[PDB]
Amino acid sequence: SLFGAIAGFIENGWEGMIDG
Repeated sequence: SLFGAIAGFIENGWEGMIDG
């Protein structure tokens, strides 16, 4: 899903971007 394309990026790349 588009939500998948959102959240599934976050499910790795989130933690380098928390301070956003």
